[PDB]
Amino acid sequence: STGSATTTPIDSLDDAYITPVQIGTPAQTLNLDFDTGSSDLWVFSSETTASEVDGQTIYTPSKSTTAKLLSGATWSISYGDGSSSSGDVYTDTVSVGGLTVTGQAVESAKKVSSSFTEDSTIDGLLGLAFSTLNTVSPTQQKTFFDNAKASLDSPVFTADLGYHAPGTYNFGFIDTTAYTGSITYTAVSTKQGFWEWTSTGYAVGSGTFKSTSIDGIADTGTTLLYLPATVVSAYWAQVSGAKSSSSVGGYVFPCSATLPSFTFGVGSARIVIPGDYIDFGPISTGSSSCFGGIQSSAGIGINIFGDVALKAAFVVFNGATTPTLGFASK
Ligand code: NA
Repeated sequence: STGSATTTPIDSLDDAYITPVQIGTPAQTLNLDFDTGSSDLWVFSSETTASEVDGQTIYTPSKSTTAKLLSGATWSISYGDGSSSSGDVYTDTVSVGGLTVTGQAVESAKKVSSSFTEDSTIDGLLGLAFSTLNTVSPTQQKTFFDNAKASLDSPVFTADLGYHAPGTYNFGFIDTTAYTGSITYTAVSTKQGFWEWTSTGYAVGSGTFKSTSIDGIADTGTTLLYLPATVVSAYWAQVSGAKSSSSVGGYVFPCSATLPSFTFGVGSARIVIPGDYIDFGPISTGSSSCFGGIQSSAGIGINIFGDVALKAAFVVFNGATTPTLGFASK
């Protein structure tokens, strides 16, 4: 089997991407944030505290003929941005892009933090990191990918995120029309439960490439590119008037600037992030200070290749017995 679903930016900045997911019988379609940095599929639901729901579409298990309470199971998760959610668990039928899993754990939120309530466009998350990170207790649950894997034509999924445009998540196949050149594969460590890999270095604009190992994770659920402070300083030093602002919470730059590209290494291959991708616009409405898309990972404890980096590439998440990541230009 295969599946193929379009993923759409939630706003004009590509802050996140939503993908429609069918849950239950008859189908209830919810728009989920597919997150390669976490391992829970959780949804706004009929159980979510009413004051914490503001425009989201909810899953109502009582209206699904295939829903069953997973008795005694609970979940609770905290993300890198300080947001959180928790609740109880149902099993149900879940389909993505025509690929169906029966018996998927659907984590029903009883509580969500303010950042979720305030984002009316995201109805929940679909985690695509390794199932070792799943938070369901006392019986840990599998991701949608892990449950689909054995049925797929190839044990893979691909992320093809758009810049200010829709893109695609495919399950079970490589679309050889979706990228240019060849795919460069690189080793993955699953020790922390992430799609963790080592970049071979970077370049700023037309500058020389610096060969240096950068360990980090491929995380579709993180907006920005978080890299070591040395690398980030070297980037922003090429933008007149850029500075790190403790008041704003990272590097800002004059909205009048033209940003340089940023290149990262994948083995001997190179992925180029155009400068435009690194512009996250005014820090507050009407400001002439703009927020940068490359930020320091210092204090986060891991480097994160978030959407800014991933949307410059066609990315293969190879879930074979020895997992690997692939990157191609597009
Ligand atoms: Na922000």
